[PDB]
Amino acid sequence: MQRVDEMYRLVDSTGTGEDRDWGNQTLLGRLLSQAQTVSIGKK
Amino acid sequence: YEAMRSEMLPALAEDSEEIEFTLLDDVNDYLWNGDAKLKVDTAVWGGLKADASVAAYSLGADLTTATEAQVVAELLALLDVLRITNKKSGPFELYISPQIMSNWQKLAGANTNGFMNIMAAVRALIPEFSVVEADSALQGNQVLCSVVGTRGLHAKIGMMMSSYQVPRVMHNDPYQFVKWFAAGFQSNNSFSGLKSTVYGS
Amino acid sequence: ASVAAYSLGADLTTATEAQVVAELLALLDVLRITNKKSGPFELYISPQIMSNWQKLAGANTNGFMNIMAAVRALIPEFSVVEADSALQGNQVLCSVVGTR
Amino acid sequence: MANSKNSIFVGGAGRVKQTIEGLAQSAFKPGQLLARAAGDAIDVTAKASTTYGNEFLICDDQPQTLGGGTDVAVTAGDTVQAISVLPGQYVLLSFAATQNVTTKGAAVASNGDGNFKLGNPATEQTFAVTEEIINVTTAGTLVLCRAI
Amino acid sequence: MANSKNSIFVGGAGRVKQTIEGLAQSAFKPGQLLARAAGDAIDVTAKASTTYGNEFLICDDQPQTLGGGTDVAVTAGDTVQAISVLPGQYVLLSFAATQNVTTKGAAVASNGDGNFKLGNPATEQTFAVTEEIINVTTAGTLVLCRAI
Amino acid sequence: MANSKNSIFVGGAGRVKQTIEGLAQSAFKPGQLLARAAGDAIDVTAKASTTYGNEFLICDDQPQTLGGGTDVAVTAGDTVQAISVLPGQYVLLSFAATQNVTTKGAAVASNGDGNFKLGNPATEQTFAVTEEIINVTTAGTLVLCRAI
Repeated sequence: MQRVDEMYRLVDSTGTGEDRDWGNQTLLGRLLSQAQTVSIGKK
Repeated sequence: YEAMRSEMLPALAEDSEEIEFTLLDDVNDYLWNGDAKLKVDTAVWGGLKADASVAAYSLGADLTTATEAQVVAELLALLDVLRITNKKSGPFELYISPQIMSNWQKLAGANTNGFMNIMAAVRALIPEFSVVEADSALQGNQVLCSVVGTRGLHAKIGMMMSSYQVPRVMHNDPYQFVKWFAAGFQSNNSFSGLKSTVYGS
Repeated sequence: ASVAAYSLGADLTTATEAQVVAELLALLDVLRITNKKSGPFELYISPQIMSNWQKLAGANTNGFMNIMAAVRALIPEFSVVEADSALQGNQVLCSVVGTR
Repeated sequence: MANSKNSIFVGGAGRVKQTIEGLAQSAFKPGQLLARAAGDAIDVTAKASTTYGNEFLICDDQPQTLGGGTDVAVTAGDTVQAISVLPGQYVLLSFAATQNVTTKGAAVASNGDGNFKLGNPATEQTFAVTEEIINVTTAGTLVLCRAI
Repeated sequence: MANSKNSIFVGGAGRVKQTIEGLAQSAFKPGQLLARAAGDAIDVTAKASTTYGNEFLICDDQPQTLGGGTDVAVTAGDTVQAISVLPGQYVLLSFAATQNVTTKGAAVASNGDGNFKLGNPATEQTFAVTEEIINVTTAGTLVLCRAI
Repeated sequence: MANSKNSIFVGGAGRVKQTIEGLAQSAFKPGQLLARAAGDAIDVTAKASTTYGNEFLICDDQPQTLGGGTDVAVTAGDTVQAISVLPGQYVLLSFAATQNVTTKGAAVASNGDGNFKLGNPATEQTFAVTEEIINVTTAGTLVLCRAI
């Protein structure tokens, strides 16, 4: 189930991701929650 | 992708959540630095630190090395470019560099009833600031105070963030997905030139 | 090379009750700012430091308080603050424990 | 007029166009040859006729909801929506004066003023190929051409 | 023969061809270079080999329900259905005599008689690129080539 | 870095690539100019800069499940998956040293070593057109370019 030249190791990958920043999108998180929705095409 | 359906490694849900983050960080850079590309007649945006709709105020004392007394003495000189020379009112909101939210958690030195920090001292002496928070776009000695809401700094969403899949025709068409978004920003003004946002240094 | 090295400026064995919290936040901000990590961090100190943190504070006159009880009320993201004898002198260590 | 010429990109019913946005510098008419410059601004080419390596970049007509047509000039200092032409599409170009198109299939060179002309395909870059037999006399007439 | 050559447009399973109809003037064989002329008639090119700006226009095989194949010549004075080749498609050309194709990727020029040849890509217009290693000796053999 | 450069074919959300497989001869890096040779092997071009008729053939990054990236070199003597670039697509090329890209739209020639450079479009074959304003100093940096 593994190549016998490499049996000393183990693989438990699962990614774990990456976290963003301290205070990344605090202002934009408030503007886009109080925003007015207009129709597309109105430039 | 047909191989990674056998190792059960996702490789798409770990990239549907890595564009959806990166989409909302070059919207955010458009708000904080602006593009000279996108102009219809005269409606540029320019950015929150270079616009002509944003009041520019130069700080005198460095807020990274100053004491507790020079902070409140140079935070009221920022707020008085909204109450005095620009006549605006209402609950103001202030946004803080992450090095400055650090220095606003040290010991006060003025209170002796117990232990209190500078952040609980500012939020009790100047009760006009409704919400104090931090924001990573300020890297060094720079702050920003303004009003949010429909009377001040506001945003208008053209199309909400949606996503779809380009359909596969043949048997060896690669998998592709597209996310798109559309919105715009504007700080409120008045005909003589009275502004509602102040960008500190 | 998997451990962030940060040099302290003020000696934590002779400093007052103001220079401690002013140089304990400069240690914690190599985990919240320049390394983006979150969660409740923990602090482990030499016993010669924790013996220094039992003196009278001075900057609070309403009773009698410790410098140890100063940092418990100022910085509450420190979940566990205890001592460890593997450190001898002016050296501390702050990190996250658990699988992450 | 059975040949209505009120859309500058008429190149098939399944082929979509490739759009290059940018800023303006002058007020040119739709269907002329462009060239991008420093900054992010577009204007007329004003290169020589005997220079190769130029990109096929023509000015699309502006949208209907912005006051745009096939003869309305663009407004200066704004966003001009242009077209990069892939090989194998038909587009309405704009020729210069005093030249007649007799045979379908002649070589379409580029004049120095931002218009096109029938030149000898040995000393100039061939952009497109004629697809309509008409004779033009006023500079600024729209002639159908295939971009191969 | 594992390489069956009974369709002149073999250029992918999702790419459709671009067709240029027109009238005939002679009886040419499918897979030769054409050139449109005055009126609305097509024939063989008969231009020089060292002339640029020519359009990639080859003669498609006629339909099966009109007596058409890859070797049946067209009937003169009728509608010849041709092919304009977009860049990035494979087509079966027709080479001249006494030239061998060794490497996949040589330059394909155009001979003056309506056939193709391997020429030096410094004085003639490069149409396509070879995609099959064969040696031809009789003029009129079909060789696979990619049009880029 | 807001401009992530970890895929060598970034050319639209509906345009698929054209792949030319073949054998290796050396260990080149993805994003360099190739040229097919005798047998069925690919390597770096090593032709002159002033030679026309070359095919736009760049080295695609190898698959993720074979140890491939935008900086991992290929393993010699194996199957290298490459890309033939159609006109009208954006691809990440690899420039040489000591040249700055100021304007979006300059001509992209080919250096003799398998990298690209900004040359005068009168004596060399123009492959692509620049699409990013950056300045490079180390040979082997990825710059976005449109292939028209």
